[PDB]
Amino acid sequence: INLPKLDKYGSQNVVLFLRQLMEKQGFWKTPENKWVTIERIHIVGACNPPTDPGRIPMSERFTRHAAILYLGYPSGKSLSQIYEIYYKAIFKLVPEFRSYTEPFARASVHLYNECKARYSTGLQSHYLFSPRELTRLVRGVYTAINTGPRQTLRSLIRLWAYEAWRIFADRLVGVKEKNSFEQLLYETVDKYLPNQDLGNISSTSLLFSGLLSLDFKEVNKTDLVNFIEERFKTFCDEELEVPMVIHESMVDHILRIDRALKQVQGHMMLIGASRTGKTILTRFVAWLNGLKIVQPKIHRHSNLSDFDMILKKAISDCSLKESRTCLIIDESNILETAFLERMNTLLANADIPDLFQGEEYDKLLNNLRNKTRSLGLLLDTEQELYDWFVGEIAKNLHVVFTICDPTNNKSSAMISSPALFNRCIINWMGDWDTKTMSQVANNMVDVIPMEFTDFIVPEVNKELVFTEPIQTIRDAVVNILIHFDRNFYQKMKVGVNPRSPGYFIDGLRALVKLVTAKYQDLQENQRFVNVGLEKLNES
Amino acid sequence: LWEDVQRTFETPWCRVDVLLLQSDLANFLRRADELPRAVKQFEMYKSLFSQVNMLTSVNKILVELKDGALKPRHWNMIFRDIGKRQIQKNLLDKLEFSLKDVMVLNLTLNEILLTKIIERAQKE
Amino acid sequence: VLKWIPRNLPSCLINVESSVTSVKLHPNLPIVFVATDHGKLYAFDLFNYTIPLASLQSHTKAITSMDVLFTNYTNSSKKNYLVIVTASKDLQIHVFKWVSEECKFQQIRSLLGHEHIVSAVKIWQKNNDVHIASCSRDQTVKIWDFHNGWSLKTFQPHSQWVRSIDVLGDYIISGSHDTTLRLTHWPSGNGLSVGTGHEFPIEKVKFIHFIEDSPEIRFRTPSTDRYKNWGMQYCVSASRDRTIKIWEIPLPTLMAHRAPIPNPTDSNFRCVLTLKGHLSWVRDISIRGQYLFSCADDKSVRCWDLNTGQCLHVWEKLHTGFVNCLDLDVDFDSNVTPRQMMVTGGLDCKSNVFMR
Amino acid sequence: VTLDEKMKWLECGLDKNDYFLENMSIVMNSQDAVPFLLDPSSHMITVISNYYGNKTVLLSFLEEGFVKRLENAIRFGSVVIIQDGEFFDPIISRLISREFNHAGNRVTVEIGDHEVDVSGDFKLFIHSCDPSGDIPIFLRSRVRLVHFVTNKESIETRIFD
Ligand SMILES: Nc1ncnc2c1ncn2[C@@H]1O[C@H](COP(=O)(O)OP(=O)(O)O)[C@@H](O)[C@H]1O
Repeated sequence: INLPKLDKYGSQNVVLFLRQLMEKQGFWKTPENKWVTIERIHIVGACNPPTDPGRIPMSERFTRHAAILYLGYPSGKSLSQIYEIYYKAIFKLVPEFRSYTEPFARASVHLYNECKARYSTGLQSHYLFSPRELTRLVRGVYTAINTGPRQTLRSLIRLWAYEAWRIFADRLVGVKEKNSFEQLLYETVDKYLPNQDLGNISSTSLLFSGLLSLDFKEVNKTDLVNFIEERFKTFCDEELEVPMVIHESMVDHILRIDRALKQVQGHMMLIGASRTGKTILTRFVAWLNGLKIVQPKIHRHSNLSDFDMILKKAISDCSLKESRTCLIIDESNILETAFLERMNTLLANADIPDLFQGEEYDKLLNNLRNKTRSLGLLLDTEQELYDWFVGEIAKNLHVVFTICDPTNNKSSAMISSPALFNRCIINWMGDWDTKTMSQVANNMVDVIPMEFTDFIVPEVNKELVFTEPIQTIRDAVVNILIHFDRNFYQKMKVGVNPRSPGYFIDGLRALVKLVTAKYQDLQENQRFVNVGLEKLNES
Repeated sequence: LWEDVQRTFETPWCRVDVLLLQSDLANFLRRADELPRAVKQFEMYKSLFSQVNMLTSVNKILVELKDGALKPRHWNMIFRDIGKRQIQKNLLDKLEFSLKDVMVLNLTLNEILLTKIIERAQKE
Repeated sequence: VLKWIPRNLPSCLINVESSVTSVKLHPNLPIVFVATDHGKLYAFDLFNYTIPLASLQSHTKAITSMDVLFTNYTNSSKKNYLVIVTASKDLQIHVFKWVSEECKFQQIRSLLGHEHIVSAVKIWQKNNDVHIASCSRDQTVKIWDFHNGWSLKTFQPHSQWVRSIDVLGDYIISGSHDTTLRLTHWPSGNGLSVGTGHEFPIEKVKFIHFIEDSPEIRFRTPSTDRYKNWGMQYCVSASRDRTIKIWEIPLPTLMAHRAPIPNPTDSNFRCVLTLKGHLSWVRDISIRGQYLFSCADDKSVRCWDLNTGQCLHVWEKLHTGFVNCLDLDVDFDSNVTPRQMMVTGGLDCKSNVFMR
Repeated sequence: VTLDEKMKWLECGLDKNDYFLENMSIVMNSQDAVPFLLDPSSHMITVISNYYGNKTVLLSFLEEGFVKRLENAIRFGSVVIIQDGEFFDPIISRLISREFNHAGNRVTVEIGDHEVDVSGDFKLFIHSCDPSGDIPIFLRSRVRLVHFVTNKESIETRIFD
């Protein structure tokens, strides 16, 4: 009710109309100029607190007539009860661990409370937690238990921690906050779970994937890395051809995108920075799971109708042909607020009620009738068909948002959007760290003219080596490149995360090409002078 | 039943509805089981039963072929390329060619060609 | 006799410089031919496998497949020898000859007709005449002639790029990237049936050939009708959906002096058994007697039973990497006697052997 | 490169200075990504046209025949210079990234709804007006930016000369 905007001189005409309805019990008919008296019609309003962005404080002349009820998030003890029921329902699958159903709920609620207390909107706009996060954690634990092997108590705790990492700590920025979450998770496990058998609990040591086997279980790091390498070679050979170096962080991001695309209704936004791999990782993960990629294409300024027909085609393929689409929505693919509204209402229930209206609605209902008859699931009423349609869209359409630096007005607007925020797994991958840059450069400097230059390995203080200790030129060149990249970014520009390394990859490619060409020229010069000397010796 | 099968097959393409056709084949399958075993052992029943299986299994491609994007030129292309025969112009432009003529196209065998043709039909 | 489960440990392990893509046994001599991802074809003797007998770098790019046929000319004018046909990613199909008296490769022809990477190659002999088939990514299956080198027939069975191929007489079954099988009469290029049901691209496709010395078997023996006259009844096709499916080929309306016409009455493959249990994509398939041997990307090899449909033995962790190929000697053929060996070339630059 | 390239650059209309020579060296040396020529003066597009002769094709983002003339020019190796870099349409986005699907005899790029071949000698350049306008992060990342703006914050070099 506080959503409508003010006028030039203040006041909202719709809110004043509501005040007229509540106080004077009537209104004036504009074109007939007559007074109408409404009988026994009640007015009920629902609004977010005024401190939320996009909320305008209404006039007290209006709220004076209504009883304001604050329906806040349920307590800190009601959540404990509710999720005790939830964990009992989950642990019906594994009754051997029935005694641990209460400590799990207590630890989940304590985790939620600590995350709310530590990370707040004062740090990032996207630090907003609610019981929805706890429900997502419960459902993720249930999905991993249902499609997993015979769970043991250590496996149960590690799985719960992995789910916690994916629900809560993915949205965190930087490394300080991630370390804070890791120590918080250690503290929660120690405080509420007397069992002490967990190894490293960090995000890089909790690798759960259903890729290497038929069960959602923990997988070895080296085996998963090799599997991803040999799958990504095939992906490049078959699909698009851009050579990409395999590094540890990309494996974790692949696992995250996989678990999101395997959800019943799972959408993700990859809010990082350009030239990181956000789109290509989504394409690769969808290729692994056999999802059809749809990337909307627009001209300089496409009307909303083009986006509407793109959405309609994607929805039809998802529902009537079970294509299991993976729609990738880039920031450039959004240029007006109508697109954002269409996305948020698509994510709202499951779909667009608007794209099907009139004759197209009749054709859609005929197609739904025939499809439901084909599956032998005949439904004789329109509501059942539309429910089946909504369910198919929910379980077949996955929307992935690719967002560059969120400092842009459109990026901040779409991140702050309520529907997209609540219905998406926010995954902050950000910019490459020192280790990822080191690995990428190391696998890119693998060229033989890197040799032949006598390298005077220096003492090189370990606090400024970043990569592994230096014993060969490769270490020197990678350290020089990464140090120059950091110096250039900290000198030319001022800010946090302007853009992920895109100059780094181009620098490495140009370095490799230039070294190869220059050493080819040097080799032919050596051959010429040596053969000339040989002929002179022959003389 | 066999007369019913033949009269269903000769039905012109413009007068068949996909939901109506599906319900009609469901009725045919229901009536088929009521036949005695002596009729079962005789070959025409097996042939018409396989025809009913054809019409039940090619439901998706029939629905995709009943979309409004397809035009008489498109059906001319389908019959010339896949059927390797040309229908008379007066009958083709009315979209009244018998469903038997569509069944002559293997549909299952040429489903990819049909799908690409209907994709171009939608894009026009 | 045919019933032979290899020992849980390989008899001998063959090390190669790079990943093995296709391994083919020698029909007469105990020689193992190994292709690599660098195109270097290797010949290895089983008793002395430390050093390759002969290595030859023909293709610039990786070899994608290899097939081996021992010529069986019925005329004494020519002498029987071995033909090794290798595909590769360089749009080439190099045909060699194995000089047994010198232990070296003698290249004969350098077939090149495909417009993009060729995936699989199959060679067979028919009444003093040798034909070579090859499916490629340009969606075309080319039937070459070994003696001359001119493509007898070329057809496009799928709109997506064909991956596997298997010939039996005058019919070709080809599994393609669009998750469909298709039986095609190659002399006329006429399609006959389409097999749908896989949800991921099809890796390897084989016919289930008819065997008669066995007492009774679920799939190898025919099912009366005119299938016995036809010669084929079933087909097996591994796929990237981690399952192996055994289909039944619908029987077309054959006619005298006429190319077989696709029967409109039945023109769809019918899945009869769906073997499940692999942990990743199934790469290769071989059938011996009653047991269906398959290799996958889970670094393991399994020995399914055709009759029951259940796995019997699993060679888990046979390779440290993926298993790209699996070879067993055919047993339906007459001149080629079934010989108890099994070779599993893998991605770990190794090629296990299961001699006994 | 040798002094032959220096005199070839100078005779096309470039200024005799270190800054512009270095920027031309950046633009010309290696083409793994499209360059973004940015300068308020329009004299540089004439320099590029003079370098390649009469085979240069002139094209702009705003005009209607954009995609059709692209599909024409790129397939037989016509150097194309885009008038406006401030604006952009993500239709050409596929070409900017090296995402050509190679084959055994050809390499193809996806533009709009057409798989159009590229000759391999095709060169793409982007020209921009004053840097007051913005460019999307996609262009700023993929495309090799280069300033040909009139000398600023240095001055010492021209007066030194
Ligand atoms: N791990 C990597 N190794 C090498 N190059 C990479 C890697 N990750 C990203 N890139 C570079 O990023 C580009 C693809 O990024 P993409 O994900 O399409 O952009 P965006 O992140 O804006 O969606 C490629 O040109 C590639 O060179």
